[PDB]
Amino acid sequence: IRRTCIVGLDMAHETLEKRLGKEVTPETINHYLETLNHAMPGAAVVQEMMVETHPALVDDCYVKIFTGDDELADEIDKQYVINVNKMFSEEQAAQIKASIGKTTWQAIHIPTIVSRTTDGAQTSRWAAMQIGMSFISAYAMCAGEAAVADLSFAAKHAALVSMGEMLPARRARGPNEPGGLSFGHLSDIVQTSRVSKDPAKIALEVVGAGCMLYDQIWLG
Amino acid sequence: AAHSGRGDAFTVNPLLKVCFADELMPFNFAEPRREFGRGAIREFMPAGERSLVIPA
Amino acid sequence: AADIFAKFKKSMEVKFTQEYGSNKQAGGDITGKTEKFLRLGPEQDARKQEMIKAGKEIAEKRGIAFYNPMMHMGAPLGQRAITPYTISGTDIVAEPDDLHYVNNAAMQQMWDDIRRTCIVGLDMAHETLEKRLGKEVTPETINHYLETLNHAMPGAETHPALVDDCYVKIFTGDDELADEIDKQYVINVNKMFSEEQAAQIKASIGKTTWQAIHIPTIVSRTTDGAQTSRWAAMQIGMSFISAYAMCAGEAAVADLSFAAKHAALVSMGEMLPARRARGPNEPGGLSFGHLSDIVQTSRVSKDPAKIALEVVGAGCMLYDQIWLGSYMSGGVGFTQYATAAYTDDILDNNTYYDVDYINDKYNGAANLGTDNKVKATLDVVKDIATESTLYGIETYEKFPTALEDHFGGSQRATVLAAASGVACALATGNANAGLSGWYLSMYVHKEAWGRLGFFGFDLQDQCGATNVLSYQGDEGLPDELRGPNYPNYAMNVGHQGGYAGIAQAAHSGRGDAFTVNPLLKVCFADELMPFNFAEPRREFGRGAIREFMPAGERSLVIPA
Amino acid sequence: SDTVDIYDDRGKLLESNVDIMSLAPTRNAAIKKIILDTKRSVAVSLAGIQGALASGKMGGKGRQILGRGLNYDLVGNADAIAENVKNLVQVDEGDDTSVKVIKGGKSLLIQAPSSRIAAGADYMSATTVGAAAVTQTIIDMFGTDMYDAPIAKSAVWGSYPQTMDLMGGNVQGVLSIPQNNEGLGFSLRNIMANHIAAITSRGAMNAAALSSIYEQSGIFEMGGAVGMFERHQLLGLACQGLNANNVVYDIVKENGKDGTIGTVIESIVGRAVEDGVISVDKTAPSGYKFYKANDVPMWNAYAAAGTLAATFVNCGAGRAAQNVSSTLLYFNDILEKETGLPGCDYGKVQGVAVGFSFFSHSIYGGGGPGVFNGNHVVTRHSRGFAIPCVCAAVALDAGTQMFTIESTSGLIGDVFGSIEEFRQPIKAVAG
Amino acid sequence: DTVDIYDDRGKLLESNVDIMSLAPTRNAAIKKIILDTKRSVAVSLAGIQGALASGKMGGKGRQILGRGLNYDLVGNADAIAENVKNLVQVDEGDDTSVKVIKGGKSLLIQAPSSRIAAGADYMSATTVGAAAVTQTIIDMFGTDMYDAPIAKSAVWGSYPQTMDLMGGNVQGVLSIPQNNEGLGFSLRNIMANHIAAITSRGAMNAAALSSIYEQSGIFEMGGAVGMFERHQLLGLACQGLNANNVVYDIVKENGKDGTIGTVIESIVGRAVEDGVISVDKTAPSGYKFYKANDVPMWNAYAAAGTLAATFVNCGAGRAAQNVSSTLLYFNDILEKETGLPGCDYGKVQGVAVGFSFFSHSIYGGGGPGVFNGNHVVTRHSRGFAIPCVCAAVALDAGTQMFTIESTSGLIGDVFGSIEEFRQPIKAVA
Amino acid sequence: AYEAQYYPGATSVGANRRKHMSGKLEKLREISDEDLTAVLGHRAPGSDYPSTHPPLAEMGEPACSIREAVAATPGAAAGDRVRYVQFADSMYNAPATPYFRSYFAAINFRGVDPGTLSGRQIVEARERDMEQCAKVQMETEMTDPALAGMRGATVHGHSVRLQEDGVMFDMLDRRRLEGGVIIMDKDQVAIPLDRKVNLGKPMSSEEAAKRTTIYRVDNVAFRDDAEVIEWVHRVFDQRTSYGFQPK
Ligand code: F43
Ligand SMILES: C[C@@H](OP(=O)(O)O)[C@H](NC(=O)CCCCCCS)C(=O)O
Ligand SMILES: O=S(=O)(O)CCS
Repeated sequence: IRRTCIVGLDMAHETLEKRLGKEVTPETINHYLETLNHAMPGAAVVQEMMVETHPALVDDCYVKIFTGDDELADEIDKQYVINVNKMFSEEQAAQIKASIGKTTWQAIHIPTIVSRTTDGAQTSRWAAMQIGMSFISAYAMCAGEAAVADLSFAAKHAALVSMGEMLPARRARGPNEPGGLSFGHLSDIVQTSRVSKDPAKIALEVVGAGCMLYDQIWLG
Repeated sequence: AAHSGRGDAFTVNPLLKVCFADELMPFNFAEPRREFGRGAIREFMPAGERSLVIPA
Repeated sequence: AADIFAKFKKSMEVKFTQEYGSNKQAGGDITGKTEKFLRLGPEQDARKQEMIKAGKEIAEKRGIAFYNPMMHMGAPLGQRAITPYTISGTDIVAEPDDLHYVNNAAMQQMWDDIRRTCIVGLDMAHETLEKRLGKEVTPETINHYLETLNHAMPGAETHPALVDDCYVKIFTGDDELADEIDKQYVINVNKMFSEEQAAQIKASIGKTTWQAIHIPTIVSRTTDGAQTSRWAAMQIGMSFISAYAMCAGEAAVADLSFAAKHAALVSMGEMLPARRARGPNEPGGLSFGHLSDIVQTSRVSKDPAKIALEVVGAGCMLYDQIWLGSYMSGGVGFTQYATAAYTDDILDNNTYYDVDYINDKYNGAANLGTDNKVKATLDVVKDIATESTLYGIETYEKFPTALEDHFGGSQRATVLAAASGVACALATGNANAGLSGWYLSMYVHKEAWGRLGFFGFDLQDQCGATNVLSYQGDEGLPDELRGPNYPNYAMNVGHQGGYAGIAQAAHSGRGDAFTVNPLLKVCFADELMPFNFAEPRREFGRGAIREFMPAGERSLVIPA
Repeated sequence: SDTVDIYDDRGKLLESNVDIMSLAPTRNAAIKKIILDTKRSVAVSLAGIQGALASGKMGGKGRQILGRGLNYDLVGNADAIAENVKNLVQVDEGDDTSVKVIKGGKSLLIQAPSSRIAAGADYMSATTVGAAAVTQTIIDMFGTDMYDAPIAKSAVWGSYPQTMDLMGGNVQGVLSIPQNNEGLGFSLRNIMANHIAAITSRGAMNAAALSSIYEQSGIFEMGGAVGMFERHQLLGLACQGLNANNVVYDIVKENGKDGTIGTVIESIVGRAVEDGVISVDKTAPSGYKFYKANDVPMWNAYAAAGTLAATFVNCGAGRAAQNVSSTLLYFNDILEKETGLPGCDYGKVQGVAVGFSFFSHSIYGGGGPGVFNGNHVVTRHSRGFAIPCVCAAVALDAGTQMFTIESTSGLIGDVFGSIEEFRQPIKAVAG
Repeated sequence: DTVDIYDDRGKLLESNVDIMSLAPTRNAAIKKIILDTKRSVAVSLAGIQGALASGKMGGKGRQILGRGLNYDLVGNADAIAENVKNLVQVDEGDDTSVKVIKGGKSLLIQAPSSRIAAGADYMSATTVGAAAVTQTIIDMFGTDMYDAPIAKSAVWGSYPQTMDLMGGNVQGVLSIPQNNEGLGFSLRNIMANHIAAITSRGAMNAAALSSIYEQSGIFEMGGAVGMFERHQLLGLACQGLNANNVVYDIVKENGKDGTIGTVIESIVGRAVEDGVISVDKTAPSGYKFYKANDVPMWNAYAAAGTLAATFVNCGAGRAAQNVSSTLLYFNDILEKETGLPGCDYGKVQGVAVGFSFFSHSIYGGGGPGVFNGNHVVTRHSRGFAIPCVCAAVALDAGTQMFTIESTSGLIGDVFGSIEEFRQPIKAVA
Repeated sequence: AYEAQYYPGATSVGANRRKHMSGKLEKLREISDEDLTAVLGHRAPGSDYPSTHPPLAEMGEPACSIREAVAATPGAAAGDRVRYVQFADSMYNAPATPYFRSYFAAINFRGVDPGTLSGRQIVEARERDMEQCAKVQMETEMTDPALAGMRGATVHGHSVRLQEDGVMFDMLDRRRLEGGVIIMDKDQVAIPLDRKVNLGKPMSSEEAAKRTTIYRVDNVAFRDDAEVIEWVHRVFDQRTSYGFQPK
């Protein structure tokens, strides 16, 4: 829950198509997603003579895209796509596609070790840096230019969905902690409503996970 | 439960609902309580282990 | 110094003129200005070969693209040779990859030790017990209560073997009180320090008694740094209730619950503003003085330059590789903005030369003492800093390998400015004098080479000179107090590591026992920690060799 | 138009038929003056500044800068320091600025002008301007070389801007930094019960009145009183805090010598029935008489008045300040048992009472009632109907608490008790 | 210290106005602007109705399925305005004004100044406006007892679960006080696009209003005590308020074919002529080091030159991007060519360095329009570098991605209807 | 008017720095406009400039006094994209340095966005304006093909020891020696060109040192230049003092 973040791809795509005049086709998205899945676990894609996080210690990191566009999900490499129609029942899938629209989103999960050595504020920063670097590598744009900043600002704020929000000053803790994770987000994280139809079992599973996550961890 | 009895796909955020519909997670979010049970019997393998860098 | 200059030269020899792995760099002239680039690719490192193999294997195992050096634009990493790094002041040779904090266990353990540690004042709790509870506290009672605290704090439902790194100790400025207490729970200021250092520590803490509390490392990893204070408070309350035969439930005992839990609790760090919102015990709130005190190099060495340099090394690592490299930024990392100030002895060579220069011009002003120190003026700062910077520039321009080593301008600027500021604070005994020397070094660097550093390395260095001596509200604090949350320093790398070493030098050159906080110097003056704060730079090297065993590992509760 | 008349601390009439609309924070001139004085007033510890300069014990708990001690006779020159600081903090020669040397020069009292408040979004202008003025005066008057300027600055601005607030600084107001509020509008709360007890010289009714003034001002700031909720809060404040109609003094007088919480409940329910606030909606076969509220806001006002009266009785009877965490809880709970209606604030007062109880009667005692304020996670729940009771309790203590009100709030008592609107909140509010 | 204030057309507004009379704590018009920024709030009736109908409320991506309320808020926006004014107003006939902006889609709620004088800060405006709108919705649209939460969160977002009204539809010019980077920073926490939109993209109006906010927030933070009061007032008068028409004279004279270098020559020529600096020493190579006779005056000249150069560069290029490089390099080459520190003594130059880095790299920030006075990148210059950013954004031509509309459509639409903001220099003068 | 002086320093490095800041540079080669466009790589050679927005005349402008007073650049009236030209300069006596490339671009061209780093120096503007600036930087002595070059990414090599050939290191190998002349065959981001661009004969090492703007103990010691050191000291003293007190 802590290391996971969602960043939209449509605002960055508008930035690329306006500022740079690029064309964002499915093949370029395939190349960019492969680049990003290389760069997200902590590897370099642009410049030279630098370290990189060991692939054995950050193997639990990857990025996938789920989109309310049926076609755009269709001609994208099906290793980086969360298929709504396959995963959800057609009624739930229809509801989800109606809710999100024909927009693409990335499901970023930074390494477990980086989140343990850091806090929950780690996730959006790491994800935005690697998303910007992957854009730079894959779309043949300059290392430093205003378009890169816009992508960073989009990923970091404009199109970021945090698991939790930041808490007030009195609670001496920060973003993406259990205290910012509202009850709706905890309900949506638990995937019993997608898997089963027993309306009571879903609620009981959410209760069982929420009791742990809140009482044991957040309140100690 | 407010929405599960209605058969709704998501409670308040569809992006989180679809984001965690991935099977690569070391944690099974379909059966959270069953995951706790597995963890309690020393049969859950978490990520983030540093055994590669740590001395033996 | 000639000896340090010699070790600098030897480091360049072992780095460029000697072959590492399979880069075929054997032979060469470290004073030569030409080389041929073989373009062997990332497969020249061997360790990088390990990373490539592991990434590919994980790519087949899991089912999605993981790590392909071919997705580096152009050609893969390593079109020029992969030469190693040598930890300053030691001979352990480290690959660049092993110095990334994710790949260095000791590097992680340092932050996991500063994060999980707290110090709770204890006079008020005993005073409340004596006055408003009648249960007179006697050193036997303190012995029993500390025994109760020492294993309850680990949790007693915490696993007996999973929390072995969870203990509590006490240190007191009352000399006669610490004599009776069971020495297994006491940090003795009189025998961990020298006579004058311990005298200053006792004079500054008074007749007070304190606890050094260390919660389990796994607990600190799972939660954030703000769980440390609450875990300590709860265990303290439990120990007070269970060791002094006091009922839990009456109203009067709640006053003691407050007094022992959090009335005299001193946190490592503090709160941060919104953009970087974080709570206590995170690197953004850790002062420069607090980091100077967590490093026990002052306690165990008389050399001021070595003390300042060791503080610089640890500082860069904590504030660049962990704080700015991961929390604020993330990504690949900032390991090479940081290895500049604790690898290859360029900083040590410059700083020892500056020590020689100051002792020659100001009658050994850079030697230990408090009366020989020259008063801090603009003339002294200008003199020392400029000469330092000019010498460092002459060394980069005279040894092309030293220039290639710190290939990015930010590393070179940080090394020069750190040397100049440390020299100025040593000569003058004023931390802000070291700061102003740092900024003058940055200006000389910029005007001499026509390039300073990355796009925004000059932010706090353009803002640097003018804010050193201001007494306006958000501008100006003695360096010892400053930290990553300082308005100028909040968001840039290559500085905060050297800033801590600047403040340490202002007090290291005087033979001071502590920089800003005596409770930290004594709290971490305990050789039981899994990390050795007496010499941190040697610790990072130990981690890079896979010979550091940290705490917080879950191997006992995990399938094998 | 709901109209009451206010009875002063000794039970005398103050003025007849005050419209409760003219009694809200946004309309009463005395309340507005109290808020402004809380916002602008700040106290400087000259003795503390001098000790920090001499010893280097500055910047927070445990800090000490060695080898950089400056020895300035700050306390000896306190009149000159105060004059210069008044010169620096002013906006015009003759505004409402005032700098007074309190208790022999050991500390300063600087109140920034109203212009500094009106031209800034919040209350920290007074703190920052006073601190900067003092630091400037020290630098100018004691000849600090520019390389000692940081030390002279951080003897005042302790460890700021590294820390969000002046951690270890010797300039402090009554309100915390705007970052450290519990929520939107909570800032004007956060004045602990010890300060209110000190300001009113431990006059329990006066302390309750002033505490309710702050709490209802915070409520109005939060947007919790708009229209019918404005009527709700005004009725509650007037009945409970301000002793409207003498309904709380009479209840205390009637349970003067021999009266427990139950007797207070009987008296308050009798008055509610007599005044027609509630009636007998039903009658169960056992003879129980379920009551229905003819005026729900007025019944809540009566419940709050009864809660304050019960705290008065059960904390003056024992002369302990630890009886609120049980008085507020059990009075309202037994009231709902007795009448069939909901307690004060519809259970929120009872919940916050449980908060006081577990946070002050436990091993998680965070301190006695003297530390309670409306700007806390544990005590922020009730809409201003509980904290007045805590302040009254601490004003009614006999010395059974570890912290004497003097020891923690002497300077605040000197600074504010000298102001008429703070020693006699009810008379000023009555206007 | 007496200046003249010239409006953005280069006309003479007021002659000989004393500098101290122009301070935030003394000037009536600046105080009124501060009060209006504190009390005025904007409500998106269209957004409220959309959240009610679709259940899309509470932040980014959030949507409650099955609880949609179908209210025609936009159709009955006038009655909503009347009832919200009835609720918000403390007394009848006071300064409480509510207007329907842009055909019912949005409201302008300006709570009475009594609610400001009777509270610690400005958040009373936001909370009272949200409460009034929620109450009017529940009142006139007959919301069930169990549908109250939905109507509440269609206005309040996720508060109190979140610190601010995330996903709400009521917002003000200033963010919540919990977001400050320090004491007194609240008035500084206004993003550049807000000032660009409020003045309807007028460069020397966006600059003037941004500098007014910056200097108000710096006076509040104890930045002008003693000689620093004059130091900051000179900067404000010269840069923000067009003192003696220096900025506009330079703009005209270096407009057709000017650069950064020509503006530097203009500033140094005016300084040398007015006597603000004179040749102190001449080196053997002929370079003349200059010495600042009037140090605060030289800082004011550097700030005026910085703003003028930003005008010239970002108007020749018509991109708000160039503002960071203009702020850096004007001061940097000024130091190189005169031998004196730049504006605010390297502080403006360093703020330009950081702001150019963060708008040109992967580490955050964004376009020039997302930077404010409270930003950790740009909170360093004492009021002399953010005005240039706001002016540059107002002087862009469709180059930015996060445009003024995208981030501040509601703010622009609502607050562009106050004359004291569209004409900040006229108001101050 | 006020005659600019641009810099202190009596050495040859000071003279070169004043040259670059004032742009009084000498022609050293010719680069064909098609070659310039090809090497930049922002549009097909000899093709119409793309537009990120409509022209200024086509969509009108708001009522700014600055807009009506400042003349929009020719590349802004056409709404061109804001493209870049980036250069990497060698520390081993290259004829230009980042901050002085930036001073060139800032003093000599309208509406540019010069950014300076240690290892690369980027200039951003509308396409036509950037074309002009790149033309000047390429055809003058400011740029040495051996010791400089366009690099839009992987700019590593500014501080690395030169090659025996005499040219800076390039990871992507955009250009190199071919028959005595540095031939460039990739755009500035390593997208190959269909053509070979001949940038001429690289300068001799003695020539580059005689016309470099970087102080070096080998060629022109910064330590021996008292005037630039004095400039640094004066500016720093004023900064520190007036940070203490503006008087
Ligand atoms: C894309 C940027 C712009 C940006 O915002 N960040 C970049 C890239 C980023 C990535 C590179 C990883 C990757 O390839 O994905 C990371 C590691 C940040 C991260 N995501 O973890 C980084 N830089 Ni950068 N970056 C560095 C530096 C530098 C120096 C390099 C100069 C030289 O000649 O090579 C220059 C700027 C300057 O001129 O100083 C630089 C620029 C740049 N830096 C240019 C890439 C330049 C290029 O195309 O060659 N970095 C350094 O100065 C050395 C250390 C190195 C940092 C890695 C480490 O220390 O751990 C790295 C720090
Ligand atoms: C500026 C700010 O970025 P945003 O305003 O969040 O886009 C901030 N970055 C950090 O302070 C800088 C991290 C990167 C440092 C790179 C070397 S300077 C942060 O993460 O909140
Ligand atoms: O290229 S930038 O200088 O902006 C960042 C390097 S870490």
